[PDB]
Amino acid sequence: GGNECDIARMWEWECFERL
Amino acid sequence: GGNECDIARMWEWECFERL
Amino acid sequence: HHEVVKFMDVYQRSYCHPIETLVDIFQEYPDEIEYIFKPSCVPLMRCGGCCNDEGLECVPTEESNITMQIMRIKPHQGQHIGEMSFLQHNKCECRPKKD
Amino acid sequence: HHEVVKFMDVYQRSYCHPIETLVDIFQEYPDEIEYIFKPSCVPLMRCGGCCNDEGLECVPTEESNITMQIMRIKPHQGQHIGEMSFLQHNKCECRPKKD
Repeated sequence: GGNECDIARMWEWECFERL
Repeated sequence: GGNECDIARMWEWECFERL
Repeated sequence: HHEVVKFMDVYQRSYCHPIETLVDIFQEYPDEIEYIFKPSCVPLMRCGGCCNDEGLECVPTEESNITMQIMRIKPHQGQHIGEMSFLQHNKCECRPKKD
Repeated sequence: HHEVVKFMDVYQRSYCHPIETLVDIFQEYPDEIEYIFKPSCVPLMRCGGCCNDEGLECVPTEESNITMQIMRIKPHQGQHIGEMSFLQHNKCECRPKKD
């Protein structure tokens, strides 16, 4: 929903789009 | 019930006893 | 902890057979270094464990290919999805060591 | 061949997590060479696969012990069943590489 994309966590779709 | 203990085969109980 | 496992189970489940094993892409494809893969590894059915004797070796007898979806990403550039085929082990068997 | 695998599945199944892996007894117990073990390997739940980034490393965070039945043998002597406990991985996690 914001920017909670942890490097050592399951990178969902949104995190993959903005790696 | 004889001597069919193949080295590369599942060594059953009898084969383990007489290794 | 669970408890002492049954002997017949340790051998039947440890004996050289096809088991789920993850393989590194960089280990199979040594030419693709400029394009980082996501994920960098893929699950393939390979042979693992040990043999009946010390002079044997757990190796495959048959093989096959499997296509997978991989996202190739390059620094300062973009991203893309591609099809990559990897080799797996269908059959396993023990044989005397050579080298 | 089983056709092209789904992307979301390759990552979920490949991501650093506890998977069934066979470990060699001789690799864990280096002080036991005179007694041939049957089987020479044992199935243990360890972490395998790859991390999200290249600068990370798939390592365990928690551990545990598991007892198993092993038949120790010796040349020109006899055989015997003994209890052997091995260490397994309970939890897995990715962290930046050190060395």
